[PDB]
Amino acid sequence: AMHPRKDWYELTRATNWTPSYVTEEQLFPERMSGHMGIPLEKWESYDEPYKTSYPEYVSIQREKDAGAYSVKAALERAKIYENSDPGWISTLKSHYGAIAVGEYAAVTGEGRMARFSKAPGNRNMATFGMMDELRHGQLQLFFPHEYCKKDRQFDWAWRAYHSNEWAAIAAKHFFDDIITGRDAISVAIMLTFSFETGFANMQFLGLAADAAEAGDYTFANLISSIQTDESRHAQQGGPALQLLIENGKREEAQKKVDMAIWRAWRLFAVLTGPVMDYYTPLEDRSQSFKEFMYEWIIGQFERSLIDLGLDKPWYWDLFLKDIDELHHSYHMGVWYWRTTAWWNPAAGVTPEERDWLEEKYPGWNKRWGRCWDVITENVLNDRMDLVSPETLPSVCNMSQIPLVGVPGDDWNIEVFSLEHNGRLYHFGSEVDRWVFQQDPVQYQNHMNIVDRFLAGQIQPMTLEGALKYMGFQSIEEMGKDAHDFAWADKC
Amino acid sequence: AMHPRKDWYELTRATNWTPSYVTEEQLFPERMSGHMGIPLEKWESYDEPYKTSYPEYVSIQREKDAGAYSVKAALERAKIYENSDPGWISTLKSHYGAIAVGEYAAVTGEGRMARFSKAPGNRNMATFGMMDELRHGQLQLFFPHEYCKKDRQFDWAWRAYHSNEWAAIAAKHFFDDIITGRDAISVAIMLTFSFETGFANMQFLGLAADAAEAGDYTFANLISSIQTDESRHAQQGGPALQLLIENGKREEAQKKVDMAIWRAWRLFAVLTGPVMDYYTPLEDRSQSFKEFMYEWIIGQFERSLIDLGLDKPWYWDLFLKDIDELHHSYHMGVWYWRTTAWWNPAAGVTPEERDWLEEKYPGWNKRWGRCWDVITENVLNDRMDLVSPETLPSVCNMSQIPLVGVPGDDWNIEVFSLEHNGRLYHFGSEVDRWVFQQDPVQYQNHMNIVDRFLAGQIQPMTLEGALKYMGFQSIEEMGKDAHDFAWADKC
Amino acid sequence: FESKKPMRTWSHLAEMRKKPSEYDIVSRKLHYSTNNPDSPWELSPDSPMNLWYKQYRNASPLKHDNWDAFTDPDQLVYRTYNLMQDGQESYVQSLFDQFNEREHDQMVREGWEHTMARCYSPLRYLFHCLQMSSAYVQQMAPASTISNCCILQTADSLRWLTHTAYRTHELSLTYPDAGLGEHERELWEKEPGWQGLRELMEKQLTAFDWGEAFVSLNLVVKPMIVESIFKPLQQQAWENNDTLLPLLIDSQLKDAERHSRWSKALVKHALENPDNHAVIEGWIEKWRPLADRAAEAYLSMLSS
Amino acid sequence: FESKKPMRTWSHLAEMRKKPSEYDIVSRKLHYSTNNPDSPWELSPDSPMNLWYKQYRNASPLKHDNWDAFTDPDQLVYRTYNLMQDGQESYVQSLFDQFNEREHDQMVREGWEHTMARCYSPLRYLFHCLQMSSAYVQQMAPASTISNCCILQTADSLRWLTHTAYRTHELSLTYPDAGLGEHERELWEKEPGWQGLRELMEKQLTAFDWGEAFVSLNLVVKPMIVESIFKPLQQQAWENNDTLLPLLIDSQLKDAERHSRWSKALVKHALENPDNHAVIEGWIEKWRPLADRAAEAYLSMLSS
Amino acid sequence: SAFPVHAAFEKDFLVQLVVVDLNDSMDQVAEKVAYHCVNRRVAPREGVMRVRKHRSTELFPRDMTIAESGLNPTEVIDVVFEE
Amino acid sequence: SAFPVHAAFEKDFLVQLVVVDLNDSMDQVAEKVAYHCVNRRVAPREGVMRVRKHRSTELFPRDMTIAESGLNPTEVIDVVFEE
Amino acid sequence: STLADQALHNNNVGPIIRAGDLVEPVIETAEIDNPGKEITVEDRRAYVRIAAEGELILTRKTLEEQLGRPFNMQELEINLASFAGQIQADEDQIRFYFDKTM
Amino acid sequence: STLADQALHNNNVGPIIRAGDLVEPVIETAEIDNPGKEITVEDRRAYVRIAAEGELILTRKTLEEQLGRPFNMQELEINLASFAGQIQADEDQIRFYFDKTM
Ligand SMILES: [Cl-]
Ligand SMILES: [Cl-]
Ligand SMILES: [Fe+3]
Ligand SMILES: [Fe+3]
Ligand SMILES: [Fe+3]
Ligand SMILES: [Fe+3]
Repeated sequence: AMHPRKDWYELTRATNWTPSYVTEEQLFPERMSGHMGIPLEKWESYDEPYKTSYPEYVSIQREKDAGAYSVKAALERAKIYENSDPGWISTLKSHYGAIAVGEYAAVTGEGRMARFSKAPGNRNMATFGMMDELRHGQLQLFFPHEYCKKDRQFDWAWRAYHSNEWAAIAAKHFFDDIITGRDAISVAIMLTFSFETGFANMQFLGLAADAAEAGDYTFANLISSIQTDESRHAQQGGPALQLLIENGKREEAQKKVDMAIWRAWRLFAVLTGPVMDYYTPLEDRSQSFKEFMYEWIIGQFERSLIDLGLDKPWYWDLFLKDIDELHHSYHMGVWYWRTTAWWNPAAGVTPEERDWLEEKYPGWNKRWGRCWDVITENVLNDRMDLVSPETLPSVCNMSQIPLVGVPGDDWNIEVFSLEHNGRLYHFGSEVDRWVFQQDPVQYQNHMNIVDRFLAGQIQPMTLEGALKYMGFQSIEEMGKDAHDFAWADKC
Repeated sequence: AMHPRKDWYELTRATNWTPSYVTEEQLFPERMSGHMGIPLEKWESYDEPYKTSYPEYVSIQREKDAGAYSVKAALERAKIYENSDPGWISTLKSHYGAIAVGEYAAVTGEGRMARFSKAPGNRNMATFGMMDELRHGQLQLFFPHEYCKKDRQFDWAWRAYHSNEWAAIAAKHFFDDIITGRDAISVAIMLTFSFETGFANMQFLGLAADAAEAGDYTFANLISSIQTDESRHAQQGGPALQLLIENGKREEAQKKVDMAIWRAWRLFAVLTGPVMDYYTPLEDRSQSFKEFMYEWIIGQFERSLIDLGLDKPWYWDLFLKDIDELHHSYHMGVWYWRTTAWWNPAAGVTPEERDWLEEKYPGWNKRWGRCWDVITENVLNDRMDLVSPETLPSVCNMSQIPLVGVPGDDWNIEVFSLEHNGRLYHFGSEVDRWVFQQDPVQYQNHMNIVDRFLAGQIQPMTLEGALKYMGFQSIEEMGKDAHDFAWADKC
Repeated sequence: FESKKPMRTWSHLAEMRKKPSEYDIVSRKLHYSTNNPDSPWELSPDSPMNLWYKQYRNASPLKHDNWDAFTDPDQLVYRTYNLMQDGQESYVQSLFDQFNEREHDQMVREGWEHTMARCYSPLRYLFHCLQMSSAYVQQMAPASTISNCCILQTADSLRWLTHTAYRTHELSLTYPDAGLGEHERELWEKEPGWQGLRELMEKQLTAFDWGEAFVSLNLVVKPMIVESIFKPLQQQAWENNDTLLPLLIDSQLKDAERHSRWSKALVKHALENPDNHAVIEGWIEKWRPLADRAAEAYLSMLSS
Repeated sequence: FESKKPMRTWSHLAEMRKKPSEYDIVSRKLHYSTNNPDSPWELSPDSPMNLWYKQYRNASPLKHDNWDAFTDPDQLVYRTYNLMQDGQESYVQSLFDQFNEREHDQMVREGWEHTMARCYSPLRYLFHCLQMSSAYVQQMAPASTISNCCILQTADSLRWLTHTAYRTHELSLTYPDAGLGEHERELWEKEPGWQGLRELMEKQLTAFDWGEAFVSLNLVVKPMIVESIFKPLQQQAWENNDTLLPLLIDSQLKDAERHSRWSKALVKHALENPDNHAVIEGWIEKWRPLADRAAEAYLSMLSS
Repeated sequence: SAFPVHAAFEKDFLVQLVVVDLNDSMDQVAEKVAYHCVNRRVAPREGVMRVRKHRSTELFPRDMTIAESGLNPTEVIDVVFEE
Repeated sequence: SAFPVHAAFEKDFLVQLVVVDLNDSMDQVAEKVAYHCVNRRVAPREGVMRVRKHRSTELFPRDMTIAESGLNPTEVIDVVFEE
Repeated sequence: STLADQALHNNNVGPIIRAGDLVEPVIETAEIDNPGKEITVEDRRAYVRIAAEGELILTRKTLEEQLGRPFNMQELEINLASFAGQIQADEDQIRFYFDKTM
Repeated sequence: STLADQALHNNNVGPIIRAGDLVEPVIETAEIDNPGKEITVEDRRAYVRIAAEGELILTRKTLEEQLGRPFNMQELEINLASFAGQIQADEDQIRFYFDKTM
């Protein structure tokens, strides 16, 4: 006979002891552990609500991968690369580039907890977390690898994080701030309550809906399998948060979660926003970006945070306005500066698409539509010099993404600036400035790509010099219009 | 350490012994064993060239099914049922109906060998054969079962072999003659060298090519996985055939293989021929039926039989002419008598299709095209009474399929009749008559469905009475034109 | 013809109150050869195989009006059998690997290699006879749910045969002068301790009625093998410092118990017809003496 | 910008003469944090974690110009690790099931439950320390191929912890008055035979240089556990009629040998740089006395 | 009374069961067969329809009855046009 | 000499780096910014382009130079049309 | 805003099941095991969002019945891509729930 | 006929590999392990027909190299949907071959 997990589980996490040959603070230094002075014994009440154990883990994960790889093998010849819309192919290129090696970095956030958390159940769940993120990094390298032979842009599934390309710096600044650059308990509440139960659901399930509509079942099946692991290891957050609140650290926990949500928001507005509302073919848009935000981030995620005892973030109303506006401008920035991307952005502004945009975002045509009108008329008249840039956008010193606002008939743009230690910084929101001021030692001597350009680090100091600095190795690798401007024929 | 299969394999088949308490002929009665008087000791040289062993079998087959079922699960929502052409859906309905419970019957042909073959390696390979055919029957029931809720015609995946529907009788007469109705050594050479290395490749790999073109990867992936098992257990044939030739039974072996190939040919001409050249959408026809026949049956299968020591069958030239002609008439019969089928035949005679038919079969339009001209003009003029039959086709007393010939400008039809024991039989070829005369006790008192109709067994003696006799349980179950005659708009 | 809507499952299952299981969907009511009493198979009604089936299936004294309603108590399908047995067989193959690393066979009591050569390695003939016999009950049984249990039992018999082949070879590498892998046929044919078993199986293999075949195989022969061969070998292995054979036999006994479970469920189903009690008991009494003699002769060889 | 055609694999692999393997594709050159010496992470260059990495990775005395070229000799990836370990772990869980059916624990020599409570069940603390420690080497190592070996070793440490937890609970069901599952923390904290090991691990867990952490853990602590804990427990189990513990430990030793194999390959790679011989030997000599003392104290407790 | 034959009509693709009458003339037999073929799968044409034993050379006289002909029930006939 | 500013042009969607010259007039600054915006993403229009500190109310005089203005390198300006 | 307030002030809990063989069995299980609750289903093709107000239980026994094959509770993680609510999970069932009423 | 005679009078042998991850590795293995032979490939999407004249060998070692992961010979049956020629198969290789020359 076998004995049921409930009867031996407590022994698997009965692993705290009172150190004697080194001190408690030597074994769990605050800078790596983040215990905020809470004594060891208090962490023993930590109770992960989504458990697993070693024999079940290896059996269950063996099955998850057998399915994911079988589906991929059975569909190699479904012609996705060949029959897919190029906007869809660009969605794959930007996802794998922005995510694969960041997943592998996430192994280190889980490892930080496995070694430095004072809660024994957190150290074990984070051990499975390490394994899960290894899975995620390896799957999201293996899957795009077959397309290296089709298109050098797929090299960026591996290369992006090794580059200084601007969107890669935005991803790394986010990942390194929330996952690899902080103590264990900060990872436990920041990573789980920004990406893992929040925006991961946009990029791995909202996008899976669009992938299924687009007939790309290898990808939909992959990313939804990945999210099944997330939904287990993210449940390390709740008990950590509860323990902080119980031990008088509510203020600190709220601030960390508020900071992480906003940081994740800005990165996924540039990644996921243009994918959902422009690159994905119109017929395949299951919901708009805003509708998916209201389902996943407002309806599910934020409601869960309130249930666990946090308040709505202070910037709630700013955030709601941003969901209506920000990604439309980020899309326009990525498209106009497409040569700086490793994917080929789709403009997404044929008349039928603009009708959908107007339905999903009333007022769109009198705002962003004004800019696209200029662009469209230039393409129709073959004034292509006017559809490519000759300078750089100004970039946020927090999110590392261009400073934008609402264009057109009720133009409104605001940069939130800050002098600090003799330097002038610029941010794209009140919140981004607020994040900096919470922890300047984390950020203060970081230089964004435009800071580097102005400081002589990018030679020659030209657009072409910046592209070379960004790590492009051939003309083919730089972004172009997904459809080679064939869309203007519909205009 | 583990010891390699080559070093212990011989002990797994060292299982012949000299009986003492019953006689050799009592233990292996000729009527069940088919040893043709060849003494036990001679069968010990039987050496299966595609081996497996129990631990490898269960591990390898666990993996095969995990893939097949994962693919099915990942694609439930690919809209095949919903977005597929109805000719394609009819292909699924006729395949599962004609095959699933016949696969389960094949367990009994393998069991016949597992118990009654004198060759020890054949008894073990046939044990894996039993397991493989169980797999095949269970997969091809489980896969169509989800579509029962869409369409009562999918009930026939289970029901067909329990009916007296005419195509089900054709399938059962073939299966029961070649697989369940004969001694072990007859199964060893008849089943392996007609269906398993021959026509199975048409229905399970040629059709998989068309399924993949049609975007039905659940089905393509399923049937090609099934054929991987066939390609192993069919290799029980070669050593049996070799042993017969070595022991002076070449004549008998050649006759059995010649008989089985022709029987399989007639059944797969009615199943597979209309699927490949008419039901499958034109854009999805990887090759024509004849091209697939020349690849699989002539180029691969028949060449293998010559290599193993047999001659081309005596009816070679008749067979080659049949490949150009027979299935065009069988298609026309199944379509005109569609109400007697459990699937909805597609006519497949839009102008673009007729151009392809003319390219693949020069002269088609002056032959079958003449009949389709009449039919097409009746549909265009809404004379629909003239597109449904009011009598039964005459049916072969061997294949159980309508008696056909070449219509139109060089009309040629021949029925090969035979008086035997006071009864008049009719056959659709010289070969079918020859098969009967080889073994009349196998066939002589069988009555085909038209024999039964004329003998008072089908009441009332009308088309509607015959349909009820055929086991239709609702109006929805009877075949109709796949496209509700929408094709005539292209005419 | 009336109009009818689609059904959620096969027409033969659509009256079930429960949702049909994987087992129900893929296992039930598949033998079309029982539909027409005068023509099992779609051939001349007096074809040789039709006459065989009319004599040895349809005319069996063991009778039931709904054999198809029989249910494997384990509800195994091909998919779940291979999952289960890949687990068990992986476990056995891992035992073989580790016990070989430890040189287990070198440490058995003096002479045990001779007992294994005489009493264990010829079991490959016995187990193959169970394989042949189970395949016969498969092909004759009057319901696909019964035949499926038999297919899986045929495969388990070959599992046991293959264990025996592997271990016979492996033992011969440590003990090359005991006839291991060399004399088993002669022992099966000529050694007295095997002759009860060989007579039992040669006669059982020629019992062609499906019901008699089932009862003789599964209610008489196979329970005897458990009580008088498997368990006594475990006991002898314990006395002789063979710690592998008891673990191997415990895995084979899980299969044997499973065969007993489905058999007993078939007997329970059969006994809904009061006439079947006498028919089953009659066959048990007919075959028990041959099985008892086989057991006694084997046990006298094992203890000699 | 020149024009270049697509490559058959990643740009960093495209000069390989061999076709890249699954292992190469998914494992190699993934730590972007080693690219910029003054900014491991994409933050202020003097952020706290950047300072940690510059001190304890970049500044380690163990140096190589191409740590990324290190190759796991087993070439394991997540997929093949779970295949391998589902096999081994299924096998162990099947042993647990069968030995429990046989009431193994009832038949151990008188008093063995007390030896297990003192010397075996507190191993869950030791194994968790190996888990924590391996996770530290993972997060600090200067190449993703090195870190991957460490992730898998962290998971194996938790495998061993979980075996120990399961067996501690199970043994307590037969022997409820030995403190099993109740006193292990106090033994780990206060029993002399555990104090050498506890001192060793508390100090090893505070060795933050990546190279020192690796050498102390994998070249000193873990080989000591093999020679002085695992193997002596197998021997004591043999003397005390515990036939389960030697089989369980043999499975754990397969993992331990694998940890040794990759470690030794890393040492071989390191030694391409002649300066590393002195650095590795220095750390081995620094940590060996604490490891020797830990072994002696444990062994005196085990034999008492 | 009912007399079943199997009939092959010129330019059609198959043989069908057609039930004729013992006292039908060959003309009447031809018309009963034509009903199931002409304007269904065979183009109508001018000319005289004739009946023969399958693949025979000799035609039955038009006014000959099926009883007079010596045909047996379920034998195969062709219906063809006078050349 | 080179003087980098970050500039937001009226009705555009972003702030861009524009390198102007220390002795450029506000008129010249406006034209250098317009080059990267007008007829690219912003419709041309009649009117006078004016420069201000970002979100400021006060406009710099048209003939004022960047040296005279008190702006520092990398400060944010808006370029807007006289109301 | 009104739209956002309404979206946030929900008490919906329950599983998000990825496309595959667990979708219909989980919907059915949710209905059977929560007979006092209205079960809502939003089908997004790649996943299905299944919810009830306040609490939604899935028992292993019912799910095994509805799936039609042997099933352990832990296996649900193969197809549980996300969930609304807090979770409590054991060998017998999974409970999705909220502590607060919004 | 001429077309049929030519089709029958071939000496092509080799594997038919079903769509999946073994297609390219088997093509490559066939080329490497039969360096004196022209390897022909017919791609029918659901399967690929790979052939050489008279004999075609696939060794386990080469196939493992080309597949890029650990591989046993028996596993090829997961993807070996058919083959031309006679077969001889062992733990080290599979040989497709003909005895006769047609
Ligand atoms: Cl472009
Ligand atoms: Cl119709
Ligand atoms: Fe992840
Ligand atoms: Fe994660
Ligand atoms: Fe089959
Ligand atoms: Fe078969």
